[PDB]
Amino acid sequence: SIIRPQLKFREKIDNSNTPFLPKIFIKPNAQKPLPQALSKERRQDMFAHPYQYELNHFTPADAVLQKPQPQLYRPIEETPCHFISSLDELVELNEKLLNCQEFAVNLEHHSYRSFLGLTCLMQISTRTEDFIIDTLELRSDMYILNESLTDPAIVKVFHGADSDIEWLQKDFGLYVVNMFDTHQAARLLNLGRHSLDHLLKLYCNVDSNKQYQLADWRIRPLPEEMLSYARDDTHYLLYIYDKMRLEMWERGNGQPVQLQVVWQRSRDICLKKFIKPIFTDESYLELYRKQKKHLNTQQLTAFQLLFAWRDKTARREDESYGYVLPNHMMLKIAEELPKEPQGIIACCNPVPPLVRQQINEMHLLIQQAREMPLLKSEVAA
Ligand SMILES: [Mg+2]
Ligand SMILES: [Y+3]
Repeated sequence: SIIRPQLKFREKIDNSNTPFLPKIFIKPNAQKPLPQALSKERRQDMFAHPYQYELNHFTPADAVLQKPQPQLYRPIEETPCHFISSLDELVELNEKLLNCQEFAVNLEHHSYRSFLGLTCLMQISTRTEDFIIDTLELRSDMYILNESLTDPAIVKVFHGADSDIEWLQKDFGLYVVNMFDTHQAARLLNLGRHSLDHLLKLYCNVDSNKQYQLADWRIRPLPEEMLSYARDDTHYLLYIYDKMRLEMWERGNGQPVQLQVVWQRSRDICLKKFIKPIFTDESYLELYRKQKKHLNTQQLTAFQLLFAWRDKTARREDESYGYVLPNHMMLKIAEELPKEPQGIIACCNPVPPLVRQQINEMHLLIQQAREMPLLKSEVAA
């Protein structure tokens, strides 16, 4: 099996019901100083977006708003691939990046065995090279990339950056200033589809594999197939960035009007803030109470207790709700109200390890449920 990478982390991941406190402690490329409260030394708002001002007052430079001369992507077999997993190498990559006019970025994430989710890999492409950054190994040093990610002079290209922005801050306190989302461009041009696959075919006649879109990216070592899959998400992003700007340029008859909307739309995505998830048992009964609420006092109580048991276990063990106890099972167990512990198991096909490990604790809960008084209209009906 794969050993949880969280165990080798320097700082225990916090997924309590406390609001999210940005991890950034140093603010490169700043215009508005970082609140003293966030300084590494002490460890004017605080839960506010660290680059709120910089982004609000951000606009792309005229250099990028002019007629684009699309630079073809470098042949894949002629492009060097670098694996970065040490501060030294990360620090050197940031230097190269600080001399680029633009570069591409993408993140591989994992959520099945993690409560909040975990960024596992970060891919970056320049006009000449592809980089694969191991963000499990470099989790605590990733903040350094802020120097180039929040450098308004450099354009960061993403394809559909909504999640990446939230992951970048939630995991490494990283933020982005001056971004161009090709996904946003594709929408603004009203293209057939808006996915990266379409853009890769439409612009580079490249076929995209997807065997790994849902793979387990915590795996180490990462097999060549997965590295190839990972570099393909950024290897062609810069060219597409150019070709899409040419299109907006040719549709604007020669005006940077459609270009600026993309930069504007994209900067709004960079202003999105991460917010810890908050689930309630009320919601997990919408599709249920709206079809057949057979749930009596005893059953509803069992569901409440189980819902709570799952939330606490998931947070404590840093696992996703699905790993701990998927809904359909939690709901079935609440329906059957199994008298014996083995009866709870009979409802799990298969049986999730944490449900077997905590079977007695769960049993005592269902037992409480079975002791609840039934209303008159429930004993008879
Ligand atoms: Mg992506
Ligand atoms: Y409730």
